[PDB]
Amino acid sequence: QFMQNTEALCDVKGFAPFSKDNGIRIGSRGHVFVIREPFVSCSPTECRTFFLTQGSLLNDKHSNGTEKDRSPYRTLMSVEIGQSPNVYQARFEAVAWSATACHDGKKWMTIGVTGPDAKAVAVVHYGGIPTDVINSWAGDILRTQESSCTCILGECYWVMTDGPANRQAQYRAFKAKQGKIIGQVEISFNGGHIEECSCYPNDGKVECVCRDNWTGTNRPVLVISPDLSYRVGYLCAGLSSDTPRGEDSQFTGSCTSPVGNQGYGVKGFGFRQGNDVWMGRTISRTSRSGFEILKVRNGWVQTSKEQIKRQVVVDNLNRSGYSGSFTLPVELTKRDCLVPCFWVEMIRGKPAEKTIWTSSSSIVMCGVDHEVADWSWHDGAILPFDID
Amino acid sequence: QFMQNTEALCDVKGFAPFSKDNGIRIGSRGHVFVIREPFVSCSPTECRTFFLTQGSLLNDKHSNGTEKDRSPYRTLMSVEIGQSPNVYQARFEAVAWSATACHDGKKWMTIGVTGPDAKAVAVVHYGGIPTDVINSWAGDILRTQESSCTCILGECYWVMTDGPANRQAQYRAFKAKQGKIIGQVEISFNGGHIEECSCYPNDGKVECVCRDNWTGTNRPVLVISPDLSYRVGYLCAGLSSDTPRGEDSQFTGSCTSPVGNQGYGVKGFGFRQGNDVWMGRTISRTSRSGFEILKVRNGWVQTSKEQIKRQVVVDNLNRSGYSGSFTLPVELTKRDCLVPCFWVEMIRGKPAEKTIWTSSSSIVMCGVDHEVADWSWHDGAILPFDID
Amino acid sequence: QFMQNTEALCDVKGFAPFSKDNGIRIGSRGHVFVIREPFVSCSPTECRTFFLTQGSLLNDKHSNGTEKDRSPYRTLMSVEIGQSPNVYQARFEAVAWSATACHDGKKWMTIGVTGPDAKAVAVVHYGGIPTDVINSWAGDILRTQESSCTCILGECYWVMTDGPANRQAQYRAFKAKQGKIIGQVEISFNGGHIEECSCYPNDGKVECVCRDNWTGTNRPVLVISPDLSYRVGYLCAGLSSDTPRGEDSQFTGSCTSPVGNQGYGVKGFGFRQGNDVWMGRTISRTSRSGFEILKVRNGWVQTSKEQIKRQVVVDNLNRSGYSGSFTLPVELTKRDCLVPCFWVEMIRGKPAEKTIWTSSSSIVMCGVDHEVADWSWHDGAILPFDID
Amino acid sequence: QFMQNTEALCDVKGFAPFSKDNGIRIGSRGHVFVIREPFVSCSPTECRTFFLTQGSLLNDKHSNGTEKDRSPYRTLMSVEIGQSPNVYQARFEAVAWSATACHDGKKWMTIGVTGPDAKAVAVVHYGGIPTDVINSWAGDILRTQESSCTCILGECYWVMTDGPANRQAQYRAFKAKQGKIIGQVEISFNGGHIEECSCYPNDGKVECVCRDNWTGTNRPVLVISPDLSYRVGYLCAGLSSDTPRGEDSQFTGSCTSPVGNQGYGVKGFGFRQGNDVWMGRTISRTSRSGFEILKVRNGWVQTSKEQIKRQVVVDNLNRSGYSGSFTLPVELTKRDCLVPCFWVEMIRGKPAEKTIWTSSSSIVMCGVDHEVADWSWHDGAILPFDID
Ligand SMILES: [Ca+2]
Ligand SMILES: [Ca+2]
Ligand SMILES: [Ca+2]
Ligand SMILES: [Ca+2]
Ligand code: NI
Ligand code: NI
Ligand code: NI
Ligand code: NI
Repeated sequence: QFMQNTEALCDVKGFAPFSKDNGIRIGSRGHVFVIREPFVSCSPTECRTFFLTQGSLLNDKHSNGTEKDRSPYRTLMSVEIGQSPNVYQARFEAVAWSATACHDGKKWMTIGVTGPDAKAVAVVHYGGIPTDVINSWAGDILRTQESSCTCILGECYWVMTDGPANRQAQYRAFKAKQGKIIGQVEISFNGGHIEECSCYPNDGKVECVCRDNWTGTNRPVLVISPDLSYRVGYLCAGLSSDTPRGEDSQFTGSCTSPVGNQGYGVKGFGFRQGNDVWMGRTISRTSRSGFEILKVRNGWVQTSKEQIKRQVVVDNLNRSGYSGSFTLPVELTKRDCLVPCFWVEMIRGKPAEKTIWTSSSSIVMCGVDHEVADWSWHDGAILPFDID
Repeated sequence: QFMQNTEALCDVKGFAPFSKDNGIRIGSRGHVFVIREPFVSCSPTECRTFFLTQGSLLNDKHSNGTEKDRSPYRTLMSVEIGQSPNVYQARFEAVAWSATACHDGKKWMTIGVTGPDAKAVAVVHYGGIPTDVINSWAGDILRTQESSCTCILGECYWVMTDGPANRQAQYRAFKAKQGKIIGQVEISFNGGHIEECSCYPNDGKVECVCRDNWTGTNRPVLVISPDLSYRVGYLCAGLSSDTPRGEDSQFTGSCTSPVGNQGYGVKGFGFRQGNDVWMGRTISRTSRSGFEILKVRNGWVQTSKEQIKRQVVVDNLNRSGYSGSFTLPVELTKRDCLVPCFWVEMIRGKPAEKTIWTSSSSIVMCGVDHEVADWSWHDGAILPFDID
Repeated sequence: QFMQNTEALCDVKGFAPFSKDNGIRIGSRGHVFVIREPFVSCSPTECRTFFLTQGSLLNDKHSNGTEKDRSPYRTLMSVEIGQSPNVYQARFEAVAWSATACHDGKKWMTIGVTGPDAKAVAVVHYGGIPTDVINSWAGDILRTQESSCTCILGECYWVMTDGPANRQAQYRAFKAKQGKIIGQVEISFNGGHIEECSCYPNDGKVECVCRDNWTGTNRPVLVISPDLSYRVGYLCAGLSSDTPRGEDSQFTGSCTSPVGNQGYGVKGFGFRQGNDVWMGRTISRTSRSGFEILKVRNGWVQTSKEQIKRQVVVDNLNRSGYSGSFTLPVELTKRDCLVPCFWVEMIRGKPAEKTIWTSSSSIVMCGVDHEVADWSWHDGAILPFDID
Repeated sequence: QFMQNTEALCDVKGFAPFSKDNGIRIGSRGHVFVIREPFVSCSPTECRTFFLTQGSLLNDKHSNGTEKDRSPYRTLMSVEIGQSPNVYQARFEAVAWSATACHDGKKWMTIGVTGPDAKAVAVVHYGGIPTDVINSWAGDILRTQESSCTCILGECYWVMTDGPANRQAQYRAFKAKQGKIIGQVEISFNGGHIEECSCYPNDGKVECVCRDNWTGTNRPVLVISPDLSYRVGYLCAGLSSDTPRGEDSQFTGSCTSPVGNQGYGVKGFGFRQGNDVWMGRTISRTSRSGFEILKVRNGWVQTSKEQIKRQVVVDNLNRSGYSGSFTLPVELTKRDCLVPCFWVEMIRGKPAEKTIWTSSSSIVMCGVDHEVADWSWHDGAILPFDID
């Protein structure tokens, strides 16, 4: 049966550690893919970690990072949550240098974007075979979320961008049923920039907190209804959660406009909690180091600076990276609401560290009814490796 | 339940990337079989990649290519599509230096040919056990498709050759139900040569596009009805798709006779599209380099040179190899027609490259309702390897 | 359906070898986690071995034992009983430096304790996702059994400790249904110390034989009824089974008080047999070497020294370690009673041996209706290893 | 449902290659157990290869053959037929230095014998847990078939020996239902010797062809009825099939007595075919080299030398070893009879070859309705290995 996913998101007081894969530590000797962009998504029976590989293993010469990011070797694969991204437990999903995946209650849908920058092809897989495609509509690196898509009542939703990485681009949201695209909508967002959306279901809609790589240090927010009407703006909260960003003191929030006048960014996430918001961010304002999650009172609807909870997940002495959202389905939790979870990618290697390679491992946290103590579930690998 | 596979083949405007296994890159450090002849076939639940191994792994001394091609160590194994042919995910299928496999809706049927050249034995497996055999009828390397066989209404069909590789041989098509051979027919084809047929279901018949290793640079075409009546000829199109071949300018097609007066060949494929045809070929006319797929208007029925679509899958600077056909079953696609897919083997190693070994990896494409941009999903391995 | 587990424990005359994983021997070349605290628990279909890893493999530099025992890399994983704790067969369970696990007839429940010593968080997983949490209530290394928990009539029971390792601490027993905590009770035990309980179902109650790390060389015994009323004392038998302990000659048992005036201890177990008891212990009184199991007449209820059976499982020349209890469910044995089983951890490496690492392998024995000869199923690995 | 296995064995004209695992070749680089005594047995869904390991891998120092054959590290494990005995695909079965296994239609039964030579314990597992035991009854290396046991109508049968390896011993046949021993019988066989029986179902009885290690160069034959009445004698045929043996010219058969006055032997097999017999033997009379299978007219009932078929499976230039029998169940073949299959172990290493280790790989053949050409599916590994 299809997952309804029409329930409200649970209001949570903290996040409990779900999984830690230790992939880089293991890959010092084991056979582990060099990966990037490792997200989690769940079916009615299990949660899986998805990741992009280059067909190269840690401590092998092919892990040499002299390739294009968007190479023809790049594929999407998956394992059970908490398993390292190792060769012998991996499930193939799609050829892809950009991806999203989600389960509709019956089967996995996966979208893998590959091909040339001027004319990329996004292939939709459903149940482990190709079922449809979207070609680039604007001829400039068609790309998508790098996290879980969202399925509601048997229809799956995701967001894609086509255009410049550093100025105005174009943004579309898509809807599919059983791997067949059955609707889309252009997102009108002049002056704004959307990349790498982290989405989740809440009250029968798809809520997304994305990345502005143009001028914004605050995050875009996009809310999509099943008929593909939408609301688009910025996360109202008077604290910024992109990286790089300015000091909190110097920041005034906006519900409507990018604030901060800085380029670049990092994939991140936020969860609406009635009118409040949980927002993730790196502890460092300038680098992808540390990770904390903050609850801001009325932060979804006002430019509030009223922080009511804070939890540290990775200390500021250790590397973080992308982060993203997903939910636990009711068929697993038996709850009356959808439980919010997030993952944090912890990047290791070049250029910040003296290795020839770059990969990442992950920590995954889920929302609970209790406050949880600060700690640091950092990567733990000792670099350099033998191949270096 | 048995797969009907009685539907027409879908008419497609292009092919989307399905899978890429990166097996050779992975096998630089991981434990991956040295393989040859890697085809894909699908059941109602999944597609699998089949391959021939020697019981030797990449970067080990046993990968030393000093063996007979048709050795007693050669076996047929399989993995899920997109998985590298690695030891720890592999399913054993048959002892075999020539093979074919296909699913009838209920179980996998596999045919593995092994034994001496003068008296080979082809063992039919059904459901993972031996169920029947065919001994050599002409005493000269009994051999078969090296790609998916075809099942229609619970009966499975395949083509075998027994005789010379470079002049007139003998050709038979077989029919089995539940692993028991229940019919066969001699294919009368004087002046013609059939090897390594790539077959697929279309409108309740088995259509095959094969390899002429005697004098033809055009491909034989064989159409088999369930009562084992047949039509045999050559692919009518006024472009040749074997390798080696002549220039397109110098070529005039024939529906009935080999054209080009050249020996040797490569396994390839074609799909009928009403009266049109999709045909694969290496980009190089002389070597197994590059891969393109061409749609020719009326090319199934006339000696047409009217090319209406072209798609590049592997650039001419990279190695290709065998290629073959399969279809996606209706129980997976939910379509009203059978979706055409193909795989391309990309060979690496000796003698063309300075290694002691030879193996291959694969790219798999499936037909879609959209044109897809040219690109190159080439192998990507950096040779030589450590063992070299 | 839920496991009833309301039957009496079987009365057994000896123990038969169930499994031996040879994990350390295998890990000389294979890819095997460095582990600690490897317990067994069974579902209606299978028994599994659970273990704590650091994300490091044998013969790799990360196995270097310079880490905190309670590190952020420590996780709980599992394999089928008798499989080595290898990377490619492992199932992720929880982030954890202390753990317990058990099956309720429908799904696995796992408890993983992680976080800082002053404020640890115990996460309850049910069916492979987080469902609840218990934070430290006394701010001093919240910790639990390191063996199977016990499920009766769909409700699962376990014991935790929070407080000092060498003097009076606090002890609580918990009850959960479907991963939700629905009851708890403070265990009043002044002058006593409880760690690392080995529990099993017997006649509809949870019987536990634990470790006193404060002053006792005899083992605490805790009996929990489903309404969380309890009885707590010490194992009556006039033989002591902790390590370190004194000579049997110098020992007089007590049902109520710690005896022996020695600190430290080892996780161990005992099984009630009507009024008799099977008790495990190291053969050495001073070190974790050898393992024997003794049946004492009336030893559950009197300070008896009447030994009626003895079986040696690991000779005194070889290293042992922790040991723990579990039962075989009726849905597997088809018996009218619950069959008692135990595992013995065999520790290898530093500091007792000259290596940089420490890990363990296991032997598992189950109760049978026959006496079984003494032998030694010791670890068997030859140290040092290459990394040393 | 239980397998009936009450049908007659099929009369077959030859044997077709089923599987070849190439385990030693693979283990040059992959992670493969050093094994001995690799037999095959089948359930209603699949055939599996069972094998004894020492917890040591090929090309590792623990493969050093300085251990006792009957060591405490020795365990029984299994993989799908045709898979190498590799770590990451292996299923644990039992602690064992002697073993047998078979499926009753519902679950696997396994018997593993371990413990000391004077007092060994044979543990019966059913459905992956221990269910019963047999202790040594004669105090001298209790041991069993090292091949498939036989299940008929839900009851499983096997043969064990306890006593001297080179003179009169004692022999018992056992019967179990659902892992519980429910009957046994002493086999009266004065002047005869029974080891390592190869058994199969035929017409509702268990037929066994065994090894005489005392004075016989002909093989014992034991036929067991479900009520544990039995007939015991020697294989009547006027050709001998043990190794070592004398020349065929010098041999006269006997239905009742050992012939040949030679010690030692090898595990082998034979199949009754009405009144005829298929018998396996090494081609060499003095060493375990080559393997052939002979059909002798009236060879089950008379001292016939009328050879009517011969098939070579391993040439005389290559090493063979143990061989054993099993059948394919009707639920797999859909036949009206039980199909006979056999496996041949091919031993490599010390002392015959200059390595520190000894292991084996296998070829498996099944009976078919056609004659099959001679060939040699020998091991293929190139010795010595790196560790040597
Ligand atoms: Ca930004
Ligand atoms: Ca040709
Ligand atoms: Ca103590
Ligand atoms: Ca003999
Ligand atoms: Ni799972
Ligand atoms: Ni699948
Ligand atoms: Ni199992
Ligand atoms: Ni199978």
